[PDB]
Amino acid sequence: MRHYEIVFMVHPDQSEQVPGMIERYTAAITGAEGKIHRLEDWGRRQLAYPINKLHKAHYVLMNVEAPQEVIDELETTFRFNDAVIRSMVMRTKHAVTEASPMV
Amino acid sequence: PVIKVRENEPFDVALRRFKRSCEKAGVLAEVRRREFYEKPTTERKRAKASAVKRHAKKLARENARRTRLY
Amino acid sequence: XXAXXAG
Amino acid sequence: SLSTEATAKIVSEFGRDANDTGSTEVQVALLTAQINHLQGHFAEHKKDHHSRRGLLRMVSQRRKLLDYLKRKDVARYTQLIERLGLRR
Amino acid sequence: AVVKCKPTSPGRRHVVKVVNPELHKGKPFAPLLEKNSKSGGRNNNGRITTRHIGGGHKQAYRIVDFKRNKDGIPAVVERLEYDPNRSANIALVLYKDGERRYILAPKGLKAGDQIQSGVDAAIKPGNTLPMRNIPVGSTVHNVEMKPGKGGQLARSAGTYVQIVARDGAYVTLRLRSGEMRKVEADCRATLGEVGNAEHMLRVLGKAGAARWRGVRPTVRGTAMNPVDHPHGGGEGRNFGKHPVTPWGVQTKGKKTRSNKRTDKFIVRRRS
Amino acid sequence: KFCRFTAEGVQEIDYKDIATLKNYITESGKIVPSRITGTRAKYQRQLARAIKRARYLSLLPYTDRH
Amino acid sequence: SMQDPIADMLTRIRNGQAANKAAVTMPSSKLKVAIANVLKEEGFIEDFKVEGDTKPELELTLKYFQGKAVVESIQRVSRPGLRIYKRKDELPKVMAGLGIAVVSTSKGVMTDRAARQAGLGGEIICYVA
RNA sequence: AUGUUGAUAU
RNA sequence: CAAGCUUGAGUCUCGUAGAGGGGGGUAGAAUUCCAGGUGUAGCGGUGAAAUGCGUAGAGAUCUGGAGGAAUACCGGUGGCGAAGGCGGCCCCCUGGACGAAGACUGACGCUCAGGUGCGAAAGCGUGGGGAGCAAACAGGAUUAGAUACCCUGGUAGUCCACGCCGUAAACGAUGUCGACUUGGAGGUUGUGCCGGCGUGGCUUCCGGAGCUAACGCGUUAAGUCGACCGCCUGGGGA
Ligand SMILES: [K+]
Ligand SMILES: [Mg+2]
Ligand SMILES: [Mg+2]
Ligand SMILES: [Mg+2]
Ligand SMILES: [Mg+2]
Ligand SMILES: [Mg+2]
Ligand SMILES: [Mg+2]
Ligand SMILES: [Mg+2]
Ligand SMILES: [Mg+2]
Ligand SMILES: [Mg+2]
Ligand SMILES: [Mg+2]
Ligand SMILES: [Mg+2]
Ligand SMILES: [Mg+2]
Ligand SMILES: [Mg+2]
Ligand SMILES: [Mg+2]
Ligand SMILES: [Mg+2]
Ligand SMILES: [Mg+2]
Repeated sequence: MRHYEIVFMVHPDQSEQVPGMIERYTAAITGAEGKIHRLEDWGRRQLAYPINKLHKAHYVLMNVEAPQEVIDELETTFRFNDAVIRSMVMRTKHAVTEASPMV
Repeated sequence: PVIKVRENEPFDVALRRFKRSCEKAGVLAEVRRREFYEKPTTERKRAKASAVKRHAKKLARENARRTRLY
Repeated sequence: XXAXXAG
Repeated sequence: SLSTEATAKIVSEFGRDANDTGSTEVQVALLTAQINHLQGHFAEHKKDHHSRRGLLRMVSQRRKLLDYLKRKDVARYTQLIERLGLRR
Repeated sequence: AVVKCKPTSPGRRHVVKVVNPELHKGKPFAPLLEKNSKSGGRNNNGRITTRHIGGGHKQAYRIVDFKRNKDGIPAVVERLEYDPNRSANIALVLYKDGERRYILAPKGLKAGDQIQSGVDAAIKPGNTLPMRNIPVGSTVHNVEMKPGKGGQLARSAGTYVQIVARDGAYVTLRLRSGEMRKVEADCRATLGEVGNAEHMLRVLGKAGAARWRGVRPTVRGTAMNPVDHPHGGGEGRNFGKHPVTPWGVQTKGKKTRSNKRTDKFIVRRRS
Repeated sequence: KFCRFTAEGVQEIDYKDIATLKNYITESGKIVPSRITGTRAKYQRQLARAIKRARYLSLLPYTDRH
Repeated sequence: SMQDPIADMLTRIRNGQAANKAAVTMPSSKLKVAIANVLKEEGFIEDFKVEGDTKPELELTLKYFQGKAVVESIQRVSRPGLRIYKRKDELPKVMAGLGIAVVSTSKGVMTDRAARQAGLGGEIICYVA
């Protein structure tokens, strides 16, 4: 299993779904012999520029240790979810439990 | 470049600070560069030539410091 | 030309 | 490249020892594993010409080791090409 | 698979076949078959109303499901089949309740693939949803014009529609023509392109191949006598007229759309 | 000049650390040359990748005018 | 690849002399040592010594006279690409006898002088002058 | 901005 | 011919840097076009003009939309690749290089006519795409003329898929492999010992002996040698 750092940022109107989305996405990971190494609801931040005619969004980090197939499934979930205005899935070399500079 | 003219600032000073900001960001140079297309071979040749100038300066610059002219 | 010079 | 595990499995199968990595049989077996693995890659990636230069190095290297093994020991060669399933 | 025939005879020299080995070699599913006898392009007055139609191979009609209204219930693709009645291939699908139907075969669909229709269906090729539920930017085919009517747009081999925008009750579509067209967002569409995109690469190769398809010869107007066509007449090859139809309408540029009823739904003409 | 990343002994520059990354961009948003900051070549490459990742996530701006 | 160790020894000497090196060290071999003897006995090099078992290293100590190197020239003659063998009557006189040709005869490696005396021809390894 | 040419031999 | 050996060559382990390659996705800046608002007589262009665009409302300015192509800064006589070449960011598949510790095989190597593969740009075929640019072409200039340079436009093409072509000042105008032979200053990428002191790889500039017709080359040789290949034999004709 490979380690992925997953940032996604959410439409600030759908800020109240973010708890639900997190537990849904972690269930997809942990229901495939996956793990959640980090999980940081950064909350609503000011965007550096407008995305999708928005000036803020609700960020969520989560480092993960999944198989490839569920992370591909996770990407398609981010793709077909108008809540999630942007996402970035990066490979990391190792698991990352240390807390981010945001917190 | 984006100058806020601060309170209790002469315009002439603020204009000079705008010129500074533009010359720092290198806006005019960027525009003049992009006015016409430079072939990659042309781009590479000038990059090479600039490096050689700076090098052949640096070595020969030290030579001038040592030797007396009179 | 000039049907064949320098002046 | 071949995984640490899959490498080690071939070393055990073809080596006289678990540490016998050098032997012609092990070398040829490892090349055969990776050549066979890459067939799937090049089926998809027909214009991956840079990677294929690596494949054709493996193919070449393997040919040289088999031509070595054959003249060194014809029996060991005959056993190897049978197991790996090579024409020659 | 596009395959050039070998020139063993002059009629074969230029033939290019599109050979799909996936297609069922057997007979079609008989409960979804109907007779469709031929017209000759003749209407109920017995008069030729469309020229150049006649003969060709006898054909059974396959009842294709353009509506795709059996929503909720999954179906598996049994087999692709050749349909004589259209350029696309069709797929016999088996619903989990044991109903069979034909559908237009999308690009990439194969035996064993799962499809489903409805609001709740997944966004994957073969699945049919209301276009309100489909993402903007999606490529779709078999698009309804009125809700419930059945798919009418992008049905031919290799065709599709882009959902370019969604504005309240309407989606905007980019049609194959290049036309930009509003349609109600309750109109269903199936995801993906229509399959058999090689269809256009076929080369019939000889006259007889057109005759097999029930196309009779076109006689040029300029080949005729003045009594027969505006272009008729001349001692030798003469013309000296603006090109027109057999009925005298100009036939190189003159527009013939006249439908103020539907003008509202055209965002941009194909141009 | 001098390189802060060699000094600290950092492994990755990290796109999330905006406070750091802001020191290596101009007022315009542009990545500063290593010749100016005195960063080591190895870290300059990591820093560029970090800034570009941050710009994508809209943690940094691409330019001063959005 | 390395395909003439003798030419390599001659070259190590030639180069080492030009570079005013005191000694030059190559990988050893029987034939190299045999040549080193002839160069020692004829007084071109000063001394040599082999050292090691698995990988022996020959080590020639070079001579210089009045500043200058003693080996004026040293040319491979027979080489892998073209083997030169001479009969006793046709043995080469290097520098009109002031230099040597090292000859591998059936009775071992020796000078062309020694080969003439022994009545043998053989493979002409090198000239030295 | 543009802005041509100078017979043969010696 | 037989048996060895480990130093050439190769295998394994751990790690490192990289625009190496193939596939897919995505981001922001800008151009153009489309629609609309504000606004009014110019805009654009040049050496100077004119063609062109503009009161049917351009240019400018703001909002929204579409689409293609390329990735500013970072960026470096930096890196990677056999060469051609490779530059946003992300993931997937994948090739090579290097280093440190050993262990392993035991000359398995070098070169390579013919052969095979890869091979910029232009070009060709089939199907897509087409913002910007632009052979052809048109008009405007300039001029003795101007089938040009300059200007306004503009088609192939440049982009994608697959196939073909097989050439370039495809250059370091320098074949590959190996050994050896004073130095200096850098760059880049490992590593060991404790900012210093070593030790590997690749690379830029200078320069010593030597070499060279000279220019220059100079441990990345055009020096000193070996192996194999390619090629030259006056200019033209070709
Ligand atoms: K004349
Ligand atoms: Mg390998
Ligand atoms: Mg007709
Ligand atoms: Mg016709
Ligand atoms: Mg007639
Ligand atoms: Mg008439
Ligand atoms: Mg006539
Ligand atoms: Mg006439
Ligand atoms: Mg003149
Ligand atoms: Mg050849
Ligand atoms: Mg091309
Ligand atoms: Mg073409
Ligand atoms: Mg085309
Ligand atoms: Mg022009
Ligand atoms: Mg040539
Ligand atoms: Mg050349
Ligand atoms: Mg030099």
